[PDB]
Amino acid sequence: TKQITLYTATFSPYAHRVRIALEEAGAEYTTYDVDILRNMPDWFPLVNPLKKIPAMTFGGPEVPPDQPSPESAKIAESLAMLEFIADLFPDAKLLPTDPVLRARARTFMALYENYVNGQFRDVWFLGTPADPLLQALEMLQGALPPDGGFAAGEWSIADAAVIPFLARMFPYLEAGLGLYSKEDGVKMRKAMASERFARIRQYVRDCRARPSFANTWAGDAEQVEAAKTVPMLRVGEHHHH
Amino acid sequence: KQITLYTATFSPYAHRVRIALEEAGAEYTTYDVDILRNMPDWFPLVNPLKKIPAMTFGGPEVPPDQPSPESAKIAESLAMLEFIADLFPDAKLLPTDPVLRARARTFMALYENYVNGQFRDVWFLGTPADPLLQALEMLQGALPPDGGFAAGEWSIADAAVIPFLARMFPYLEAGLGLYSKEDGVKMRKAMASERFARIRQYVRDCRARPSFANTWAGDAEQVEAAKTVPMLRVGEHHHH
Ligand SMILES: [Ca+2]
Ligand SMILES: [Ru+3]
Repeated sequence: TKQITLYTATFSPYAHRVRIALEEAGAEYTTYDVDILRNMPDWFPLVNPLKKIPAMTFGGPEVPPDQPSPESAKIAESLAMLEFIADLFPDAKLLPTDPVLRARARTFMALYENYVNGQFRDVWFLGTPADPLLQALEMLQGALPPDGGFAAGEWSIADAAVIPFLARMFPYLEAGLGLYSKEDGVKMRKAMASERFARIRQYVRDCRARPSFANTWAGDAEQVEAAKTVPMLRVGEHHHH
Repeated sequence: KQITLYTATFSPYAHRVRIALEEAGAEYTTYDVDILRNMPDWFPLVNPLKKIPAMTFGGPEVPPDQPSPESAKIAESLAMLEFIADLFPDAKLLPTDPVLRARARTFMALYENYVNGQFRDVWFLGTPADPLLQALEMLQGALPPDGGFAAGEWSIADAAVIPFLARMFPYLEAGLGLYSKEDGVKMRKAMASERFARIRQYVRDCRARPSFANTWAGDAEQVEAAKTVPMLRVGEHHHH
């Protein structure tokens, strides 16, 4: 019955991970928006000294989110939060019970974190070449079960970890958001619509169809608008190679 | 079910998993792979990513250089750590309390997300050491200040991190890595200063456990194995 408060921002795929998991858990929780990139509140380092979103408080006396209590546990890092929610709500089966299937989930999260996430960041924020991102996405696609289903078969926190980024890619590309070149925008849009990426399109549709996604997504147009507020997405700048 | 870990002495990522297997009291086989200079043509059958460590689980007992298509192939060292914890619950490789478990997962993410890349920049590119020392101070601050491991009791979080911290000191003393002598001196002084007393206690506490002693070749031996790593460019240093 200990309280959960998630500090969030609409643009953030990392916060989105945790909202998805909390929905799948059936948890009671509070969200509180934080303008982390333009106007961080003076109290925010009390809930996350790293000064990043998401931040989570757990337990302690019930207080307004902008008056955080010293008594609540302060939990940082979205993948730690995903495992925490699985630990708190074992009856929700947010991970498999079989160790090998659980490892498929953990491996999928590590493949995304270690080989895809940095490519999304670099292509979008630095305009680095798109081909290494497409290669890493093909690798990640290859880890999915071939016939359908989610990363570990049944839905798990591995799918909460990955869908926020994949689901943003398609509308961001269509809206021309990102510092990559025109040439690489075309390349990416064609690749992601090609037979090469049919399996990951099915995966994105299957994850997006769940209520946990519908109830935590502002809508494509609204997410695009939130992304336009991000200082690092400098409108009118592109990098070419 | 059998466990085989494909390993290499120089590798801190493989080292993570050896430590956890020792703490679990698991029965397992290790098999060295010259992954950076002479990868066997069968190795992509155990890990298509072509990285160490690799792990097979179950299947028929076969020699490690003839892996079975029937064994489960597990990739990524942190996934292996959580796997071992799931396989050996009586070994208590994670806390049982959710908040203490989250401390362990957070500590692992802090290392992966903030510290490892700084070690890579400094050792492989010779970029300035100050951001690395800053990141190490942050990680140090996540430890319980008065003593203990990352989550209190020992856990896989400490398996995840000690291979990298333990290599830092003898690599610095050997001058191995692309950083300049000037930054080498600076790092050695900083890591001996009261600024970093807490992380020195942490390294001592982790190194003192049998799981470290039994998976460490010795400082001089580990330095010699690291000199075989192409990206450490033995004899080479970048300046300013
Ligand atoms: Ca496959
Ligand atoms: Ru390496």
